[PDB]
Amino acid sequence: MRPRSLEVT
Amino acid sequence: MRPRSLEVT
Amino acid sequence: GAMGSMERASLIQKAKLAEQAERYEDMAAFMKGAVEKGEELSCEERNLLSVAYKNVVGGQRAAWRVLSSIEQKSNEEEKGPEVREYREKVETELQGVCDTVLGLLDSHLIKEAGDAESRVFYLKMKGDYYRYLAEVATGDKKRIIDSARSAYQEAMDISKKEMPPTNPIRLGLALNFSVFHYEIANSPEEAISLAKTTFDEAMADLHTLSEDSYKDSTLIMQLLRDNLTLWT
Amino acid sequence: GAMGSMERASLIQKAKLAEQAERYEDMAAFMKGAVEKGEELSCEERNLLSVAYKNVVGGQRAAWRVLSSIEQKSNEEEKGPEVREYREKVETELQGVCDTVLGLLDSHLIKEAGDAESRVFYLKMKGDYYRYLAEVATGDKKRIIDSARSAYQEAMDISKKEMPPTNPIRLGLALNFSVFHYEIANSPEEAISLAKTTFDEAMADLHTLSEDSYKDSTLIMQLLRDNLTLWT
Ligand SMILES: CC(=O)Nc1cccc(CN)c1
Ligand SMILES: CC(=O)Nc1cccc(CN)c1
Ligand SMILES: [Ca+2]
Ligand SMILES: [Ca+2]
Ligand SMILES: [Mg+2]
Ligand SMILES: [Mg+2]
Repeated sequence: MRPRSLEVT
Repeated sequence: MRPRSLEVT
Repeated sequence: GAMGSMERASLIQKAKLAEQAERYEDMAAFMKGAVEKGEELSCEERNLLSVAYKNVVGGQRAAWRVLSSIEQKSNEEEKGPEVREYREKVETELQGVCDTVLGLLDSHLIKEAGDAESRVFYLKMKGDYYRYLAEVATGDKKRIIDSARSAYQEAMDISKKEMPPTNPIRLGLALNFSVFHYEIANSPEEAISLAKTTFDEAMADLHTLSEDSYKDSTLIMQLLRDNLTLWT
Repeated sequence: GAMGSMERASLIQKAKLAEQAERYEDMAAFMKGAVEKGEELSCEERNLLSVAYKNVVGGQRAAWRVLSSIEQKSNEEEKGPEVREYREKVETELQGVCDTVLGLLDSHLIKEAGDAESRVFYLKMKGDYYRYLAEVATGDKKRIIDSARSAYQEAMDISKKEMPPTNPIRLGLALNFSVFHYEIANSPEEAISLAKTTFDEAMADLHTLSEDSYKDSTLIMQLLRDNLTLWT
């Protein structure tokens, strides 16, 4: 439903 | 390795 | 307290919202404010208090163990005081949360708990938070361990007199006292004996339970069985 | 600042320990103290700053969305002001974390960032934290959205001039600007066009990369593809 923003590691 | 204590919900 | 101005019922409502939001520090602060109103806690309110603080100290304990592991590995290339300092910071905050919970129990939840279901729950909590103190103690270590043992023992004595062997509070108490004996008191055989006796006495009383009570009791019995599998 | 007395190198060391311990509030406080020493940040230090604050605001945003959902459901039995009050509390703390990050960028990280890899990273962060403000804004909503757009646009203009189409910073910028257009600016077609152009231009430059660079770029391209699958 919500889109993916940058996923920070 | 570590044992299970009561798991609280 | 910063919660002095908030209604008791509004603090309980907000504790439930904080649990939905996974905001456990807020949930603990709300439930501390509710306890400080001075009224006894209902069953559901005792469960909110315990969920809030178990989640807060659970994060602290997990962090402490990662930092203690790094520190132990450092002390087997010199990197300065920073690992020790930061493990000490997290330790001091964990100790502070444990002292806060102990202080709520001592002022005045335990003394105003006359029913077995409240009194045993609070005395178990007293044992649990002394146990968490004992996990990080190196200096009064013996007196912290004895304080945990004494609270668990008084809870056990009331639970065996007043509750059936399947009662979930009595089961979770025995589970956590067995972990105390194994991990803190260096008594693995006491741990294994208490877990086995608790499991067996509960199994023989399951026939008395409704389907919903059966589910509550068997969930905790499975944790006893998982530890006995780990320990034997 | 409470970190004024700590060495820069000790704050960076403790930020890395806090990340291992999943202590993100501590990690953010350490990295704020490091930025306030006044020296520019290296690449790895910029990544520590971004991991710390993304995890802190990520928890706040998740909590805000649970509370906003409950509040919206309440306003469709009257339960009093408590849901609104507690959503407002979490909102104010989220706004405060966003203002803190924006203030670090404005005093003085952006103005002392001359290299494309630092300048684009900070301007993307400026857009991201205005975007998080815009998610909760109802009152200056238009000016917050324009501030996000303006920062993302300046980052995009530098990235297209100075970086290859596979550069992970340029890719993550375009990914987050496309989410801005879809979720905040009500521009789904701009979102889809920017994600498709970014993906296609990156795919045509993969041949230039090492195996490790290829892995970094393709990871982010997969997020562009996942959003285009969701959106089309
Ligand atoms: C929230 C919570 O503490 N629940 C719980 C459930 C079952 C047993 C016990 C302790 N005997 C506790
Ligand atoms: C920690 C962090 O922010 N990493 C990252 C990686 C790839 C891209 C971007 C933003 N363009 C950021
Ligand atoms: Ca009142
Ligand atoms: Ca210095
Ligand atoms: Mg033996
Ligand atoms: Mg169209």
